[PDB]
Amino acid sequence: AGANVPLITELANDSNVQFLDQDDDDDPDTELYMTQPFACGTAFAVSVLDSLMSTSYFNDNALTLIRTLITGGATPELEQILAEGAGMRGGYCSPAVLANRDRCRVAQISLFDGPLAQFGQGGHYGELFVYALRHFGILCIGLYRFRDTNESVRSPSSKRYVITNPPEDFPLLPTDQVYVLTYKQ
Amino acid sequence: EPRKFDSTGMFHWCPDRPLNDCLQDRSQASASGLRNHVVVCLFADAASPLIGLRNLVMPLRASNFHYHELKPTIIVGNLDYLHREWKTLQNFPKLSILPGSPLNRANLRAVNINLCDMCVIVSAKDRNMEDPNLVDKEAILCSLNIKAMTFDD
Ligand SMILES: [Ba+2]
Repeated sequence: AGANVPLITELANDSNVQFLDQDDDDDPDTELYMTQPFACGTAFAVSVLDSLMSTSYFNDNALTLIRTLITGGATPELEQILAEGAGMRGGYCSPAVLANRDRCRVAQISLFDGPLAQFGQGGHYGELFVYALRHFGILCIGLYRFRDTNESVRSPSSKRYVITNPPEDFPLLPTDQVYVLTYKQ
Repeated sequence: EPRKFDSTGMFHWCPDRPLNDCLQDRSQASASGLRNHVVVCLFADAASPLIGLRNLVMPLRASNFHYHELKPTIIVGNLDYLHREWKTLQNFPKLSILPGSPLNRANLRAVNINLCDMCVIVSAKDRNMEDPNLVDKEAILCSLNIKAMTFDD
């Protein structure tokens, strides 16, 4: 019951990722992004951030978007407020300010028993995407899916891996999870 | 006018005081309407060698100045360094200490740095363990921070 605890580890050296998972086959010249712990969302190293310097040069809107996604706010006004050395301050807000409580957030949904669970059996990715977009105003980014193909027996290594924007003919499974961008809290 | 000078009669004198008789926080400093004063931004550590701030306050307390012409002095910097330094400063009237850091903006707003007459940026930190172009980081950063700050008219 202690092997089902979801934990994420931060590594100083990216070559130690070989020691995290036992069922995988190690290899000395494999990149970090291709290992099994990274493909499952368990390990993270700052080295993968070294590529953020080049993209910000080639695309000037990338850093703004990534900060908006992974920070949940932090407008330049808040940076100015924090720059005064008095620390975070505030209280009861005017209704005009409280209009900032409706921005979209990243969430995870399941195809098990929800209103859109009918796509778990025999459903395809495109149908689920268009249905969610039209009905609930939800945009789907990708899938988070069990590693073992025989999910009926659910092999002891109950690990999942991530697929980014699968094609329109991708077949779905009842045990798959979907990354979504939800709105209106 | 019961004015107390030195034995030589060339400097203003006050009886010895403990440090806490002059220590202040931001609320107390902002309560006192400091204006036309002198602000000493001291970038000192706890074990840094002494500068001798007496030599900076001694000329400002000469006896040829009327007591109402004396310019108040406020020192913003480390506190342990000021514990060490206070032994030579306790006899100068109209002197205040605000513990903290000069790079913080709340201190500079409390001190009323926009109404002052002079802001002296001094650094007591040890010198020349690194590149010679990186020995005045604190002074340049403080000068730019004070220049870029904006107050209310
Ligand atoms: Ba291994």
